[PDB]
Amino acid sequence: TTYADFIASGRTGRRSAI
Amino acid sequence: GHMGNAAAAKKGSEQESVKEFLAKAKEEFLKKWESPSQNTAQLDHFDRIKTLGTGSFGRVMLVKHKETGNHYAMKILDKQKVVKLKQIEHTLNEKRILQAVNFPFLVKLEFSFKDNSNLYMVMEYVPGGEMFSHLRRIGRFSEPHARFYAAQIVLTFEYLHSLDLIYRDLKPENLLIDQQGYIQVTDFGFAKRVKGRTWTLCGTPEYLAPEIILSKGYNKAVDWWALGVLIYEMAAGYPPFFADQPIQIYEKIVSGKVRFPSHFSSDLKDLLRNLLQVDLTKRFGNLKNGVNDIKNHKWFATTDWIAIYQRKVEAPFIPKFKGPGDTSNFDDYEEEEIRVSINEKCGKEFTEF
Ligand SMILES: O=S(=O)(NCCNCc1ccccc1)c1cccc2cnccc12
Repeated sequence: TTYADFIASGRTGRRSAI
Repeated sequence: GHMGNAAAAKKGSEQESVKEFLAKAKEEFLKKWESPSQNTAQLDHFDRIKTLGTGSFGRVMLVKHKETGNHYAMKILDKQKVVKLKQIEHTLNEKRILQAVNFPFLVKLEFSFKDNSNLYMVMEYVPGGEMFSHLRRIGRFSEPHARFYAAQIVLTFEYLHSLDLIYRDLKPENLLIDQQGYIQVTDFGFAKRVKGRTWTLCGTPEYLAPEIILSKGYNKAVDWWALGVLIYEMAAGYPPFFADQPIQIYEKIVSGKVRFPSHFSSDLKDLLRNLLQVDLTKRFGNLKNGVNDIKNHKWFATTDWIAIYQRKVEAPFIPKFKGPGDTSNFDDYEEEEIRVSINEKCGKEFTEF
C-alpha cells in the first residue's frame, strides 16, 4: 500500500529543515 | 451563474471587508516593525520547569513567571552557537517579526532579553503540543477536521502575505494546538519580507515548492504549494511526495504528478490539484483573484471564515490538559544546565536584539 511505502521511506518522524 | 444575487452581494462585501481589515493590520504592523521592543524581563524572573524541545543552537523550556504564576515557553538561544551556525540574521528577524505581528493563530511574544551567553524569547505556552504528534497518533484527520485547521492556515497566510511576509516552513511539526483546539504558529526562522521575489534554498524536503527545488526566483506562491502539502498530509496521514532520500522526493515534486487515496473527496482532490500545481500561472493563491480562489473553493463551502477568525467554531479536537503547566503533549528530554558566562559573548552581533 501507499501507507506501507510511507513507512518504508523511513521519514515518518519529525522532519528538520534543509 | 454559481451564485444568486444575495450570495454574490454577501461574498463581495465580505471580500471588501477583508481588504479593509488587512489595510489597518498592515499599518499597525509597520509601526511596531519600525520601532521594536527590547529587554522587557530577566532570567531570574522565571522558574525553569521542563525542556519542551532542543535544537543545534538552543532549546525551548516551559517556565513559570514568579510574580504572576503564568506559564510561558522560553526559547533560549546560545549566542556563540547562533554565530557558528550562521543564524544571526534569521534569529534577529524572527524576534523582529514576532514582536510586530498580531493575529489569533500566531504565537504571542510576551518578553525578550539577553545576557552574556544567551538570547531569550518568552512566548505564550501552547500546551496541546505539535499537530505532528496528534496526526501520527490518530493516523489521519477526517476532511472536516483537516478543513478546520486548513482554514486557519489560509487566514494566517492571507494575513502574513498582506504584510509581504513569506513563511516558507509550513509543516505539522511547526503547528501547535492550543487549549481550545486552535492552531498556533510559533517559528519564524525562515520567514522573510518579500514584496517581489527571493532566491534562498530553504524549507523542509517534503514541503518544498518545485520552483525552490529548481533554483528559481520565487514568491509567496510557495506558501500556497506548502498548504496543499499540509492539507494532503492531514487528510491522508502521509505527505504527497516521499521517498528514502530527498533527491527522490524532489523528482516527485517537480514531475507534476500526484496520487490521492481513494477516500479523498473529489472536492478535496480538485483543491489539491490546484494548490499542488507546478505551473505558477495556474496555482491557486497566485492568480488574479488571489486568496479568493482558495477561500471560495467548493471544499471550503461550509467554512465560516469570520467565525474561524473569531474562534467561535467548536474545535473537532481538544488536547488532553490536566491543568496549567501540563506537558504531557511534549516529548521528554534530558535537562541540561543553563550556564551564563562571566564574559559577554557576541555583543556586537546581537546589539539590536
Ligand atoms: O519547543 S516548541 O514546541 N518548538 C516549535 C515546534 N517544533 C519546531 C520544530 C523543531 C524541530 C524540527 C521541526 C520543527 C515551541 C516553540 C515556540 C513556542 C512554544 C510554545 N508552547 C510550546 C512549545 C513551543
